[PDB]
Amino acid sequence: NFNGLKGTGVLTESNKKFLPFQQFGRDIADTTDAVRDPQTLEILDITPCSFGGVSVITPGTNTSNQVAVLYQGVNCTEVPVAIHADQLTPTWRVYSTGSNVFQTRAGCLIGAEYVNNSYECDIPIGAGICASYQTSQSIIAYTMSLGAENSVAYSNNSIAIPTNFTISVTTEILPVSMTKTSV
Amino acid sequence: KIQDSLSSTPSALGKLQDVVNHNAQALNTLVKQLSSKFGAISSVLNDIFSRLDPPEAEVQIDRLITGRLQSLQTYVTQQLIRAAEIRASANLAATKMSECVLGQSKRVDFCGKGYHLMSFPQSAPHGVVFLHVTYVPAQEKNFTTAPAICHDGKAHFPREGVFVSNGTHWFVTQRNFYEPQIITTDNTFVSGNCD
Amino acid sequence: DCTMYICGDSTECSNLLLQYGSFCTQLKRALTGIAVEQDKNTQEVFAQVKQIYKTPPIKYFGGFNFSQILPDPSKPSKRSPIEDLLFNKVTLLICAQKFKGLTVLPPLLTDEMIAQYTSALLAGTITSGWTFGAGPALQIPFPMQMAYRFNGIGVTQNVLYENQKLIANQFNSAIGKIQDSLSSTPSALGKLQDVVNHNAQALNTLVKQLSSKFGAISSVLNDIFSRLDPPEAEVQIDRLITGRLQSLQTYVTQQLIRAAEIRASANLAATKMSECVLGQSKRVDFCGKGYHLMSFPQSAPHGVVFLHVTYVPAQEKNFTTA
Ligand SMILES: *[C@@H]1O[C@H](CO)[C@@H](O[C@@H]2O[C@H](CO)[C@@H](O)[C@H](O)[C@H]2NC(C)=O)[C@H](O)[C@H]1NC(C)=O
Ligand SMILES: *[C@@H]1O[C@H](CO)[C@@H](O[C@@H]2O[C@H](CO)[C@@H](O)[C@H](O)[C@H]2NC(C)=O)[C@H](O)[C@H]1NC(C)=O
Ligand SMILES: *[C@@H]1O[C@H](CO)[C@@H](O[C@@H]2O[C@H](CO)[C@@H](O)[C@H](O)[C@H]2NC(C)=O)[C@H](O)[C@H]1NC(C)=O
Ligand SMILES: *[C@@H]1O[C@H](CO)[C@@H](O)[C@H](O)[C@H]1NC(C)=O
Ligand SMILES: *[C@@H]1O[C@H](CO)[C@@H](O)[C@H](O)[C@H]1NC(C)=O
Ligand SMILES: *[C@@H]1O[C@H](CO)[C@@H](O)[C@H](O)[C@H]1NC(C)=O
Ligand SMILES: *[C@@H]1O[C@H](CO)[C@@H](O)[C@H](O)[C@H]1NC(C)=O
Ligand SMILES: *[C@@H]1O[C@H](CO)[C@@H](O)[C@H](O)[C@H]1NC(C)=O
Ligand SMILES: *[C@@H]1O[C@H](CO)[C@@H](O)[C@H](O)[C@H]1NC(C)=O
Repeated sequence: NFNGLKGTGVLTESNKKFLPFQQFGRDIADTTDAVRDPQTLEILDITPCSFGGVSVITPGTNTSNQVAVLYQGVNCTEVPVAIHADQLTPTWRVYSTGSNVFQTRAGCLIGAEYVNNSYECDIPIGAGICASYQTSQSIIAYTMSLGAENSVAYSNNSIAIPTNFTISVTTEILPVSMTKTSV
Repeated sequence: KIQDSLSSTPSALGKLQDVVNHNAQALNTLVKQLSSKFGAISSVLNDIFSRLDPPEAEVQIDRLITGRLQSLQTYVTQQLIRAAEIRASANLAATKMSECVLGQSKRVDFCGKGYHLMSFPQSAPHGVVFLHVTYVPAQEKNFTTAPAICHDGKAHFPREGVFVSNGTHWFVTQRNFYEPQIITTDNTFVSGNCD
Repeated sequence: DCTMYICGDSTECSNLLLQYGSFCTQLKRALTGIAVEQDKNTQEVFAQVKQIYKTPPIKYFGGFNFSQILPDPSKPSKRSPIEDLLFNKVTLLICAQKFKGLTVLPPLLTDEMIAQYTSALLAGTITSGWTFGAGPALQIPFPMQMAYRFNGIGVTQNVLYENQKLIANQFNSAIGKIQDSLSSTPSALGKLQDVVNHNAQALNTLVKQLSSKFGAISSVLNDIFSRLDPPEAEVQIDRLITGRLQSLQTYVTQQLIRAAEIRASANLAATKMSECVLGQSKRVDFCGKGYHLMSFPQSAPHGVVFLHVTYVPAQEKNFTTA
């Protein structure tokens, strides 16, 4: 509430130079981001707190009951500020502290362990990660692969010619019309 | 294997499944929205005319008239956009069934992955299912190749084919099936000198 | 998130939006449908093949020069030289201060794997030709995948072998000129600069309306609850609620119309990387102006750049015909 401004945020310092008469501070999006302290003259800063959503990574409910969780845009070094584990159950605090912690540009998911092997994708995660249910009774979050490497041996006098064929039948499906209605 | 595959994987007819699921959800959300309040007293039109004095009541029912009007306007607008992406696919089906079925198409990866032979339309609920019969090469063999050949000071070129060899003899064959032949004038046309 | 945009950290404002009922769910469900589809749009274009073909370790592709397009290991971001500019001319505070309910989800495919698919399409179109898009990828030189691409024109194969080096030098000089022309022209990446500008313009107009009265007395939520008794607040915060909800419906409805023309252009690029790239097209003025030879796909931020090669007849004469 200092300097006559109500709001929430984090009061830290920055490298600015206020004018001798300037008091507030505003940005392009018209929000407060730099407030000068009335009692002591220095440069402060205001940053937003927490935000982001969650995503319940689950397999089919006929195969498991335990689930993972994903924290979008939250650094793992400051999750319990954005988790606020004082108000949360220790069942919910399993996804707050523990050995299974992972960081990526998409977020900081927890409840799943990274595995070094790479194969096909099952559930997308974000920024190049896929999750799958591999047993036992746990969810892994591996790195998505794109396929194998053929590594064709190019040469100036090498030609490959097929000597046999196969006839295949491919099925493709298209909508033509939706249901008519009137009101 | 086609009959077994559609009756096995349950995502064979997913595309058309979402078409009837979206429309069923759209109507269901529209019906449940008239139970809302929109800041008024209640969703029943009868009680407002009973308890409220008449000129004020007219004010409170202005929420319900424009609240349901915004619900129909939102619903109609979604159907206008959704009919555009179906007509973009109805014109794609009318293009495929007039080219893939009633002729042989040379547009790569349009009528089935590979070289296209025929097609077979089948009728599906609110859609169509094609059966793109295609062609796929199987087994490859290495060979040694040359871009031309000259017999008496003048280069020779394939009429239609690629010159290949297997170590000691040179052959001309087709480009998608191995069948060697003997080099004659019917396969070669002369051009220039081989220097 | 509907709740946080319309109302701030106010507990009583959450119940007022709940009275409207089920309006916010449609907004999130529509927006995911776009966000899932955007990750789908990349898969139909760049992922036409599954086996990631390795680039050849040896240069001198028959006499041509592909240094400008094929990736350079000396770079610290594994990209190609022409692609190197394309990531600098296009521009994109910028993404940090928008956190007022909105967010920018990261794409599933990053700039590295997209740069590998492009490096996989390029490595197959050189040593195999059109086969690698119809079955096992065979192998054939590049001074031949060119002579079987003059055969579709009708100019036959005598034009390439004979007088081979000038066509090598004409292609080498043509790829040298395309680097300079992209640098100077103002609108060279015009079609991709305005795409990232329009989304920047759309979000900025959406966030600038949070400080508007909309017919009320002030745009602050918690302060006007204390300056006014309860009946009036309800008889005024409906205006701010119906103001921002109509202002967020306008943002969503613009995106479905805008996503309906990117999908109209993703399918045009999915049918251009599968006919010009994986073959030779005879559709006139489709794969470059004039008679078509081949194409070379290149990536760009939120887009794709095709590099067509065409054949244009030149000096002409007069003759008497029968
Ligand atoms: C070309 O491939 C087909 C299969 O794709 C071969 O057909 C098989 O031939 C073997 C022995 O001749 C049989 O045991 C199999 O039952 C056949 N399969 C089918 C589906 O009929 C065919 O022989 C190959 N031809 C050549 C010349 O190699
Ligand atoms: C390359 O293929 C040719 C044709 O299939 C082979 O030539 C024949 O070889 C058999 C067995 O050696 C002889 O009985 C025929 O008379 C040959 N045909 C002619 C026209 O001469 C040749 O042997 C193959 N080369 C290799 C190294 O396998
Ligand atoms: C392919 O083109 C590149 C780009 O011009 C050539 O690299 C140049 O090589 C010359 C001398 O070899 C140098 O003076 C230039 O500085 C190089 N350019 C760059 C950007 O480094 C390369 O030599 C060409 N290769 C072939 C086979 O033609
Ligand atoms: C329900 O259980 C069945 C039985 O294994 C299996 O298909 C799956 O676990 C569940 N079904 C779906 C559609 O997920
Ligand atoms: C999270 O914070 C650590 C240090 O606290 C930092 O090294 C890391 O880069 C951060 N993650 C980001 C910015 O994604
Ligand atoms: C497994 O993955 C972790 C995470 O990067 C890595 O530090 C570790 O070296 C990997 N293990 C092996 C054997 O490569
Ligand atoms: C490349 O082509 C030339 C053309 O005659 C040939 O001499 C050379 O052996 C070829 N390179 C390889 C590795 O075969
Ligand atoms: C023969 O063909 C295979 C492709 O199946 C290739 O890997 C191999 O290098 C080829 N060998 C020669 C000697 O051309
Ligand atoms: C060919 O056409 C006429 C011949 O009568 C003449 O203008 C000239 O020779 C030629 N015109 C051209 C090349 O424009």
